[PDB]
Amino acid sequence: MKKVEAIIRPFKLDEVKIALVNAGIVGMTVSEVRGFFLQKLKIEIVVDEGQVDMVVDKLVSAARTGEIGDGKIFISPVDSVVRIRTGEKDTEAI
Amino acid sequence: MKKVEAIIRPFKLDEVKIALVNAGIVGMTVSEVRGFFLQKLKIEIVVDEGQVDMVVDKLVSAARTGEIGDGKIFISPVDSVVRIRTGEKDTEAI
Amino acid sequence: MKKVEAIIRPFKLDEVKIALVNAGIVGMTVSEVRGFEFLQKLKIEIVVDEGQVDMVVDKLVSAARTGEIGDGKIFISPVDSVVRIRTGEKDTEAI
Ligand SMILES: [Ca+2]
Ligand SMILES: [Ca+2]
Repeated sequence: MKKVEAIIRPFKLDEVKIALVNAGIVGMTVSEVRGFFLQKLKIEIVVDEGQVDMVVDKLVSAARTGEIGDGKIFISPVDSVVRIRTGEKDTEAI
Repeated sequence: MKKVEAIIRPFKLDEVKIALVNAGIVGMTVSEVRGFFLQKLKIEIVVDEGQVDMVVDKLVSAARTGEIGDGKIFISPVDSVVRIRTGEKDTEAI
Repeated sequence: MKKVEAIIRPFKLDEVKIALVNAGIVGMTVSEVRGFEFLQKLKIEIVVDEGQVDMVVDKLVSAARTGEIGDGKIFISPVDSVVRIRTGEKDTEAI
């Protein structure tokens, strides 16, 4: 599992959401941030190793405009994910 | 050392806070996020490996309602925690 | 490549921004958070190279500290890669 954090332009949320849905990603977290100011949107998703490259490419395509200030995507390790409702703990290790 | 971040229903803040305090956890960071939507709160804490299971369990018990949309908890590696007031840096191998 | 997350007193933003600028740090994301009772804080996120971490943390602490309880925390974690959205360039850093 990897955490994918995309800092995008606010108006790119919808096409990014569509790109994620069509990519099989269920669930994402969004928050407002200031990118140094310019208002930006932080999107957080945690996906399996196999779909990381695919998601990033979909995210880049959807969030891209071509001009300066398009943002960045950060990829970081996540050991486990726990579903609160059931207490189900999923751990992925190399 | 692990970063434990929980995305919970906003009305679960107080009970999660209580659970965390009773569990010996001192200090948490709370941010407002939108979970795709519904308003959610992101709770961040950092703890030693030997506390993770216990902390996650208290977190699940406190944040759950049994209804779909209870949220999730992500466990990830943290290299260091620095206390700004004292400048003390606490580092652990990942 | 490390993620540096600093939770600081809101009024320390400008000092921290200045510290990071003359430290060669370009780009940071800032958000409002509550540090627990509740106290308004600012979350500053930056991703720097391994060789910059120690220096950046030192500058951050010097900038954000007051000496009073509640000055905040800085969490340092691993980042596998950084992808520039515009060009699609994936940057990885290792040793
Ligand atoms: Ca749009
Ligand atoms: Ca409650």
